[PDB]
Amino acid sequence: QVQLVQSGAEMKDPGASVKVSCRASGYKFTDYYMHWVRQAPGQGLEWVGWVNTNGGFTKYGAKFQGRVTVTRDTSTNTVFLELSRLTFGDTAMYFCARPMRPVSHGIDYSGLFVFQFWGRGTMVTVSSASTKGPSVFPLAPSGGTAALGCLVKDYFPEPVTVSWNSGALTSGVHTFPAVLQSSGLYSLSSVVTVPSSSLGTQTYICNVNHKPSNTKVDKKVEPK
Amino acid sequence: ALTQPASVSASPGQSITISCSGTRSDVGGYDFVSWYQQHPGKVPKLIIYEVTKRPSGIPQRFSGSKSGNTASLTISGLQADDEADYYCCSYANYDKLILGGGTKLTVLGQPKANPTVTLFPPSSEELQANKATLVCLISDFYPGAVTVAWKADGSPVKAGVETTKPSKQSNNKYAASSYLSLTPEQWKSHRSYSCQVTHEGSTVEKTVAP
Repeated sequence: QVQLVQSGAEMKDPGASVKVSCRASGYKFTDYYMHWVRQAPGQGLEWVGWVNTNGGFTKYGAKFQGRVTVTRDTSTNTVFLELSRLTFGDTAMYFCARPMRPVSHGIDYSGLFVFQFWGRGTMVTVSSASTKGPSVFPLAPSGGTAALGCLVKDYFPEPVTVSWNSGALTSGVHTFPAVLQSSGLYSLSSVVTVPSSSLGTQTYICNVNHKPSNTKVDKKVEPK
Repeated sequence: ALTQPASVSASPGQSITISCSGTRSDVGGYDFVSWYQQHPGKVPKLIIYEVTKRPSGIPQRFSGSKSGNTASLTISGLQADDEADYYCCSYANYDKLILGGGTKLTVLGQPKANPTVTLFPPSSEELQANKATLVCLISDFYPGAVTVAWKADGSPVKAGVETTKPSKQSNNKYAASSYLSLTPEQWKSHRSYSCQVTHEGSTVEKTVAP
């Protein structure tokens, strides 16, 4: 019967601000605090802060001091999370979560220190206002196997395709998901596991294509 | 803030235990440890609180304990649906909540496979552009989760690291990658850099130098 309903995903420029909403129902609103918990893509849960809905008192996590402001509207049972001066590091799912019991002020705070009911989360994506082509660097090789590859560094936006030897080479090829970096740019690598004995006689070339920047690169990857 | 293993696994019907190590300021100082289950792409779910208690609806085969600065979650009678990421959480001095980095629980489909690790040096092409990236490749492993720790001449490096979520290879084993950003001066000046990879059944540390 407890429900927490959050506003929709947001896309923002660096430096912008955003306000996420969380609508509570199925309990007496001011009897409970509300938490905000975030999760950057592929990362762990992080506590952002709490608000006492009775009165509005707030506390924030260490890395979230200042650029985060949590409020509520008791007349509409709504809790808000505002993020100002957005950075690429702020890209994350933001969840509101209700603790399990009212706090007894000056007596018992045990009720506060859990996330019992969760909203579905609101994605905030801080997106690079740019197009950059990648630099392509060889990953030089050297159980009878060896790995080699190409590092496709600092590009935006997605995607980048990578083939090997004009598509001829498939076995042992692995192309990773891109990593979002603090700069707002992506990097990825593509590797291939090959017989060690093929090094120095077989030729390995990665074919990289980043269409948004019209970057097409064929990089020969030679042993050290 | 709290330390958990990257992954744990076992067969259907068996049991696993997930550790959560902290300090006197948090896990060791209070009985305010909670655990959360997150099924892929779903909302986290409270499963344990106050070290040992369970909210309503969570079966008895989920249990929690603590000894000193380490809390543990134990799940017995493992089922396929238990496959999920698990996070521990604790109150900490002062007026904060801190969480572990998460643990992937795999209900084994196949026997475990040890990772093979390759550490690539910066290329001369990157170096001549006044930059340097070490690339740690982790290949052919199962269950699909690892911890990657970077070291400079034996000591920890936390700045300039990015790591991919494990991905699935064509041959259905798992791979991961990690990237350490350095200056060319750091690369040329240290005796060595290393990538240390911790997987469920083995640890591998690879070292590279100019």
